[PDB]
Amino acid sequence: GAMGSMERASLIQKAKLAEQAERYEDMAAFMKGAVEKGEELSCEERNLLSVAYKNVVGGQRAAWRVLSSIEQKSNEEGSEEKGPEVREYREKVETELQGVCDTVLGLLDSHLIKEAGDAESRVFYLKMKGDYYRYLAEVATGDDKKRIIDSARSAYQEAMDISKKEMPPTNPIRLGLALNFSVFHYEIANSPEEAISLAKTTFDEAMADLHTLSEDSYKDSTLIMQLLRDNLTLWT
Amino acid sequence: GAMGSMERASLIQKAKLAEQAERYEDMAAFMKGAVEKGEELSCEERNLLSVAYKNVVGGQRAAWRVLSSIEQKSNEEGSEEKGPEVREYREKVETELQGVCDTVLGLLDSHLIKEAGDAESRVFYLKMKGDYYRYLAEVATGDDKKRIIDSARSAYQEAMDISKKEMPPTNPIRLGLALNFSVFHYEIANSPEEAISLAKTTFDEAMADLHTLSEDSYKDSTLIMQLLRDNLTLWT
Amino acid sequence: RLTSTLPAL
Amino acid sequence: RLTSTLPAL
Ligand SMILES: [Mg+2]
Ligand SMILES: [Mg+2]
Ligand SMILES: [Mg+2]
Ligand SMILES: [Mg+2]
Ligand SMILES: [Mg+2]
Ligand SMILES: [Mg+2]
Repeated sequence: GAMGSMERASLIQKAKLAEQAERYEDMAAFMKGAVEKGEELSCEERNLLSVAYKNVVGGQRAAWRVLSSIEQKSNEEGSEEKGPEVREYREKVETELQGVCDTVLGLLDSHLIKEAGDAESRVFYLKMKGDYYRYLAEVATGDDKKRIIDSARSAYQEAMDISKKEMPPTNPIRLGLALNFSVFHYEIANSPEEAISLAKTTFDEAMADLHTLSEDSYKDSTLIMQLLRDNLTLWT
Repeated sequence: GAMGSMERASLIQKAKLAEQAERYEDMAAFMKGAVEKGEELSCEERNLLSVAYKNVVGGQRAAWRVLSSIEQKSNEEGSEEKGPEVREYREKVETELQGVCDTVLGLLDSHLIKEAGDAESRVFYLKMKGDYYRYLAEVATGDDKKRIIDSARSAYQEAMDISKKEMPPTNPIRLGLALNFSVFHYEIANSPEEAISLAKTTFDEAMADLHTLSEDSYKDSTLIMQLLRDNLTLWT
Repeated sequence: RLTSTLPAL
Repeated sequence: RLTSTLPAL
């Protein structure tokens, strides 16, 4: 890899600089390099990894949606034929997006997840695995779409099982996992009732645990509870 | 080039799609491919070229400024030594920025400018040449900084001479050229009085020519006059 | 796209 | 950076 000659600590330092400069492709390449050093990631380092790739794939998802909308418009009735270009360029962006998802899933599989023993790391990485299979599922149309969806579901489910056994209901990782799994149910699995039930139950159980928290943890947890409520307002 | 096998019209069509998707690196690569077909660019195509590279280099300039600020902070008194990383990464971004500027200048030199006979195209490309030497000058610190500054000045000056002979004072190209040349004077040439004089005279001469314009051209011209006034308010 | 997930851009 | 040039981002 191109980062093989740089010190792990320097890769982490430059990932943080790239974040400040809003250079998220650089940030992701630095954190990929850090992961490939082979040592486990600290909590702060895990969040750098997630932020970097989330911003990269988020730009690609936004672009793919714009191009997909145009492509569907061009396939309507009375729409003038304009050649293969829209499909070609949507396919180009889609392939780049799938490449980023495969890269993240490859890092989790080699070898972040198998080395993660603590609940906070293991749940974090399994949520990530579910997330990036979900982004693959958003663009999937072929014979393996069902298998991609089930890989997202399976990763989210293992993360949920661990989070419910090992973490309090206000834990931000647990909350963010349930938020995203709920959107998986609504958007990918065509199960809006499961999505609503998960979001409501997650919100209610966190509400009842807030009294145990410090002011700073209370702010951390209520921020994500508000996102659960935002989705519930969207959906009901 | 990687775009050598794609039709000119498809490159233009995909540049417009990339703009809608806010994929400006793609947009720039498509327009580079279109330029390298060797035919002159229409007015709309020239503006696609400018928008694409402006957005690419604008991201790099913003990033370079963030990193340069951090680097200067680390070179202050009492600032803890943190190693070569900040300088290295600022240099990485700076080199990528210079590469983009060199690419644009190479397109103008091979062979956009020498084929541009009409005032609207020739002034557009000479302004671009001045702009991208100006972005090189913003990061220049070595023995050729003076020569880089003079290349920006020379290109802007030839563009100004043609624009004053061949275009009305409200022409948006002429106005945008004077706007940018004025900022060159203020920021690069350390000549704020020249900057102010150019912006005021440009504004006043456009004001007196507005009566000749249609409602749509009036809106086009006054939009850029407002930018001249914004700078004057900054500077006085 | 109006649904909220984490991390956010 | 507060000065205005064209094109703008
Ligand atoms: Mg080492
Ligand atoms: Mg393409
Ligand atoms: Mg129901
Ligand atoms: Mg042809
Ligand atoms: Mg570097
Ligand atoms: Mg004076």
